[PDB]
Amino acid sequence: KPDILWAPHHVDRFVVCDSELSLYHVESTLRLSEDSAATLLSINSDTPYMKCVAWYLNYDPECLLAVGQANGRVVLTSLGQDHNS
Amino acid sequence: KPDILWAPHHVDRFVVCDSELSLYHVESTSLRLSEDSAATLLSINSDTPYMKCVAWYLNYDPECLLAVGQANGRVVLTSLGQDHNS
Repeated sequence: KPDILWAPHHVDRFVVCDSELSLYHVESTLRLSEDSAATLLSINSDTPYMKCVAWYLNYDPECLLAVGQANGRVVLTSLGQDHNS
Repeated sequence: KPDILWAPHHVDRFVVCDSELSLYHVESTSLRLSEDSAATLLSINSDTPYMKCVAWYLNYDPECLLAVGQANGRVVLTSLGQDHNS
């Protein structure tokens, strides 16, 4: 069941949940809308065949979305290129 | 068989290959490679679990691209840098 998640602190951050996860940031004008353009930020497939999706309430660290495996092995990855999140 | 690789155009880029690929940039002095050197991770990705083979591009454009070839035989060309104008 694919779904799109929005950042808790950013209303212009777009996400997608599929076999290879991808993230995009909304920029005014892919062509999301007539006056909107979609530009991807980071696409990673570190958790193939996703099981459960969760998000963190805390502002930091950013790009905090939870990824779990079919065997119950959860992966906690941050999409933003943060050397010191 | 994990192996350590470096970028063909950048010398400050260091990579360690595993089930979860780690890309780091060398900065003067985070991983402390030497006494006066620190390496900061650029991104973390594990798009190729239980991988067997990998390679790298022969052109500066695009950069930060390495092969992701799993045991199933599928060849995945994934780029780890902040890809915007490939």
